Amino acid sequence: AVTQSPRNKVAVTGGKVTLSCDQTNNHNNMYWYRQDTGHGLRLIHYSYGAGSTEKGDIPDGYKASRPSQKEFSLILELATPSQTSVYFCASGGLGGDEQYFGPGTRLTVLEDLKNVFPPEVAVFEPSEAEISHTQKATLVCLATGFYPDHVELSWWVNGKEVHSGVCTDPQPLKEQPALNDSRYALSSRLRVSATFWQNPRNHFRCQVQFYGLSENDEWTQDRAKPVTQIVSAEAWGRAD
Amino acid sequence: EQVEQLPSILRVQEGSSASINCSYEDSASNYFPWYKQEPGENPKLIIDIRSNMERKQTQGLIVLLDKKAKRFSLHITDTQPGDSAMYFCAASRRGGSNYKLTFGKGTLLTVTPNIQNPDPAVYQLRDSKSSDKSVCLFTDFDSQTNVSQSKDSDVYITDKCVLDMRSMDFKSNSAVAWSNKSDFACANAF
Repeated sequence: AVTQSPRNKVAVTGGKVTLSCDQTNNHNNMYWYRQDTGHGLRLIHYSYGAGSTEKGDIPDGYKASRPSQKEFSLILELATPSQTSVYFCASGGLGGDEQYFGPGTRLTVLEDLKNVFPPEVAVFEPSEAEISHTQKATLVCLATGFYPDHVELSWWVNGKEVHSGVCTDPQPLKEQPALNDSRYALSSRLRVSATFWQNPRNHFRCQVQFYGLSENDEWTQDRAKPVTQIVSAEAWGRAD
Repeated sequence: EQVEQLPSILRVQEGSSASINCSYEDSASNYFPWYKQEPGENPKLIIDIRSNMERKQTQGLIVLLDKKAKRFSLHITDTQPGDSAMYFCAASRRGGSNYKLTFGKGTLLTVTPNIQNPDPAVYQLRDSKSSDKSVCLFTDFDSQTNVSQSKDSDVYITDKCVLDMRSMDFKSNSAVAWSNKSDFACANAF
């Protein structure tokens, strides 16, 4: 396997960040990539064996360390906003050919933590008009006011995650599009049969995993520290 | 080595085929893998071809290599939501040396529902908790319908949603609009 730590991190400009990759494949070769919309996967640094590393295509701002076969670290000595990205480590064997990727680290580097906000979440109940016309019922979930822009939304029916009938916006939208600083919203739909919605013993929950500050982060404001957290909203089926 | 991958964005209706085309510069390249990256996950090798081979096929996927023109491609027959992902092609030399793996910039493939008997319609839904906080829902339109987008800093209109790639049933298109003025009717909204 290939594992990475941390999986999610929000950092401030000027701080030091270290990303760790550990492999149990006994593979000679390891790689650090970043992934950004429109730019694909770009190689930062790589290593063809313990005690060596070499510069990739975009090494600037990053150092790498390969102390052993199993470990490959990426070091940001002075984190800057353009280092906001998804980073992947990968391993491969001498003579090739598959590269085996880790699960990814999402890093956001901010100027300051004052604009970090968890989402508010609301669930909207199906329309009587939809039900009578289609025999189907769509619930809407709206997550609003969050920053930074990454959440994971999931639907839960009677305590189990569902996928059928689920449709989610591909990307969050900016609530104030004219600003660099804007907070974000995201919507998702769950569609079920009218009869399932009309049963009052069915429980529906929109869950939003938000990624924010950690527990060893300093916080000096008169509002709740916007930690990594789940925010949910829920609705019960309605008999009429 | 420079690898060109097109299209960058590929929207295809379930049941139709999808094709990604790539080209490379270095005639020494002899190894051409394809990686799939599911939403929120990591790239994973799904299929490859080498310069000794022209065509391979498995599980409804076809990979072609035209070594003379330095072109190669992936074809997914009978697309389904499970195919929605980022795809990357690559070119390498390979075999007791290592050679660079050079990736294309990626293709974001989104598979859309096949709506046989569309019945486009707009609905108003109320918050489960509060008042008349409200949203408008546009639904039951076919996947070739485009959704207009706002025009005013007080009305929010989402793009159309993308199916959960594990969805097996109840696949429909929708978009949502909401305001906070209201002062705003749903008949107008889209």
